[PDB]
Amino acid sequence: QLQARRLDGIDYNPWVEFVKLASEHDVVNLGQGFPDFPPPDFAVEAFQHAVSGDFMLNQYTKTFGYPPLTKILASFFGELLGQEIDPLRNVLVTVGGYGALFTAFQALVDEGDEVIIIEPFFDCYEPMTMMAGGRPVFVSLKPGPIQNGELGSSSNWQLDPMELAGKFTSRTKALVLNTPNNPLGKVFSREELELVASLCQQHDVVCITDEVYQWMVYDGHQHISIASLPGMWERTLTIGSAGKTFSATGWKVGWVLGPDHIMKHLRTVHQNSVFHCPTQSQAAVAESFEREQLLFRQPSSYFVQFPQAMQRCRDHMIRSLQSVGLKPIIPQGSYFLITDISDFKRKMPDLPGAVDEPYDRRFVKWMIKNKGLVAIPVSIFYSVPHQKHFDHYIRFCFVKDEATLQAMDEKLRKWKVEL
Amino acid sequence: QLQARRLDGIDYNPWVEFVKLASEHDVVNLGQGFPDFPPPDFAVEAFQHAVSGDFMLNQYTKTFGYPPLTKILASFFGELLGQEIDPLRNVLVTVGGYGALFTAFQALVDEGDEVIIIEPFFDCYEPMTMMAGGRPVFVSLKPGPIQNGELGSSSNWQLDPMELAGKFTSRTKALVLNTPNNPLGKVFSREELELVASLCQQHDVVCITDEVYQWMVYDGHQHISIASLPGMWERTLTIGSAGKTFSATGWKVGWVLGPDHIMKHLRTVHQNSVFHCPTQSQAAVAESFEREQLLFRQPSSYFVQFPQAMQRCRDHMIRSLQSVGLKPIIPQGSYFLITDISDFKRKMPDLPGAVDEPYDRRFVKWMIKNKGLVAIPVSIFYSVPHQKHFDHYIRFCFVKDEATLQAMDEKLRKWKVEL
Ligand code: NA
Ligand code: NA
Repeated sequence: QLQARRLDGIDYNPWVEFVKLASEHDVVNLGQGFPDFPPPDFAVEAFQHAVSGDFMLNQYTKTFGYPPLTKILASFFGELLGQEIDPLRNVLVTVGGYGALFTAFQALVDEGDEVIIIEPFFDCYEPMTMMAGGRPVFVSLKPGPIQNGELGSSSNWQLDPMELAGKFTSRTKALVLNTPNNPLGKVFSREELELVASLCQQHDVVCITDEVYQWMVYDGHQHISIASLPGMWERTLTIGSAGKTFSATGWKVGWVLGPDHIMKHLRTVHQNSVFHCPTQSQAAVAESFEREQLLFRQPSSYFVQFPQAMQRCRDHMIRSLQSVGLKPIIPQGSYFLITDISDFKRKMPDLPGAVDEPYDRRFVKWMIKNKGLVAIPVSIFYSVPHQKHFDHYIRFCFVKDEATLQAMDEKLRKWKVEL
Repeated sequence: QLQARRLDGIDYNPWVEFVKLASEHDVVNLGQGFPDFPPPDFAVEAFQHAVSGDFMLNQYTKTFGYPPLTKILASFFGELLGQEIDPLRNVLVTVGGYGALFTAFQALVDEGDEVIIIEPFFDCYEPMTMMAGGRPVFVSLKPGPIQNGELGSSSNWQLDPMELAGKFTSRTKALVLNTPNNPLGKVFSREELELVASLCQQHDVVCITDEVYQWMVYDGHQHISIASLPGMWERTLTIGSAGKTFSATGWKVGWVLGPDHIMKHLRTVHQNSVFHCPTQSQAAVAESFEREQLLFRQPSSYFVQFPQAMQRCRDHMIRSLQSVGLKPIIPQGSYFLITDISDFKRKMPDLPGAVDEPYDRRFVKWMIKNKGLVAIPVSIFYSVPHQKHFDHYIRFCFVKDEATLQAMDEKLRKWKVEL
């Protein structure tokens, strides 16, 4: 056998199919989880400055991060977390949030360790756990009671304390928390975070917290970082993404924040994998954060203006999608919302697909080809045994240009005529 | 323990210490393996174009590579290798040559596998083998016996056919070939590559070939790619680095080329680690290769001009270092040359240092503090059992500005005439 056993069961990449199909039809692409408009001017200018400035920025920088970037991350997130952060010992710059996650799993997860993952989960958590020899253990958010004709809210998908507690064992190494959650758009409450924190402390478990959508919060909901809770800094790794912060997903710069006794192991993985991150994008991200720190909580800041603008896009999409009978679940954060397609499953059950194929995957293919709209089937964010049960949601991304939302409405109006 | 056992024995990073000591003294830094002058204008301009062009270049590109980049890599290297290369199946863009190496080890090396490593080796090959559960197996190039009438050549460092053959077993998974070699600067001959090819075919072993210094060849010596030899494409992974190609080490873009039946496993690692490489640097690299393809073999091409310029730098450094009794080994390629310090070990045997600290490490510290010149001790490129024997070489980098070479000569003047 040529390949390593660590690759068992993790070769299938659903994203390649999704991207391929969308490219082959006339569509409004609401499946792409990135903006189709420019990043803010200050961010693009920052990168332009980095590639036209000091010529030595074309050469290697320091292994654990470009010092101006680790300095501003430590200062800014130190303030946000109520934590003294040492840029040398508590910050690691990585190749995006993906690279940060990978670094954490490869540092901490070992053969036989259990890792608690919360469904619906960003799909890589499962195969990253597996490649590190871990055993994924799933806890499932419970969709709230659908009442009195109103739309569901992500806030009401519950993390049951008894279910969660039952998942912790002596083999648990880590719990992966993603808030705001992709795909659901749930913003975890202080009470929910206190529940997770209490169990992590009880069982001596590390919390890997993926906070890439930190700034994308709506309706007055506040992002709370679990590392800011009492006793949690010493057992938490906090992950962010410049791409999701500054609407520049192609920059692929991320970071991990955490205490030295954990971070030293991530540094070991880093120096034995990529060694350096690119210099100039790090300089761009540092300049961008400096801009936002100076304007923090002011009306002209991107972190104030941008979520307000995207909240309007969310509301537009929520209203529009109902015109064809899709039932949105209102998100409190992230780039995304999901819609229940149960009415379609009930009335239109017989879509072509493979024998075991979840309805949502079949429905998305039908929607792309026939209605000209792309979404992502939510079953990809579930463990395989649960996919047959959570097969009736699809994920839309509303972080789109005005023109794209208008184009969406053109497709929806056509669909409504033939309902 | 908290951390995964895959990290055992790979946490010590010599480079962090090297940077530290140099930063504390007034030095000419010939330890840094990167240019201290700008990349060529066309390369810097290409990056400027990528960050000021199509705004959608700020967002994600395709998982396995920015298509214009994979297209030109497949075209350009397909012609050099005498191989039809499909961009989608045979090319993977990675986070530098480092990331490419890491991806290869994680795809192919498993618990118990052996990996043959040729000393002196780029230092990461050993811990990357270890982190993947492999057992490193070392074969040493044997230094040419030198007559002090004329300087040794890296070409005289021999790969003994019997010694190499004896390293192969049923457990050998891969052999790592680095040519041109860092730190020695050896450019492997056709005969040497035919020896490696014969054994890899006989034993059904994969050759991981690190060709980052491909363009840095001197004195009429030709880079030969082992994947071009009969029957080798089907068992070789060929690695390159944009940083080493365009003198832009901080760009951190690299690639692997190989047959689909091996590459599919590298894609599995990639999609479960970083998922995307940054978009804009990939675009810059593609444009830079387009420029060099158009000017292939022409006087104005970087691949013609740059190695000629650096050969002059090499010759300057070879002459200069002899003034103080260092004995250079003339390299045929790479950024580097090594000097034998055996005369210093003879005359000055008792340098301060830790227990069992190899002489070369002690000598470099002495030279930094007293003479203001940085080199890298070559013992870091040897397995621990062999460091006792190979303790009398240090590595210099001659890919430096003319002002830096002038500053080197000032230090050498002081060394000779002062104190
Ligand atoms: Na425990
Ligand atoms: Na064999």
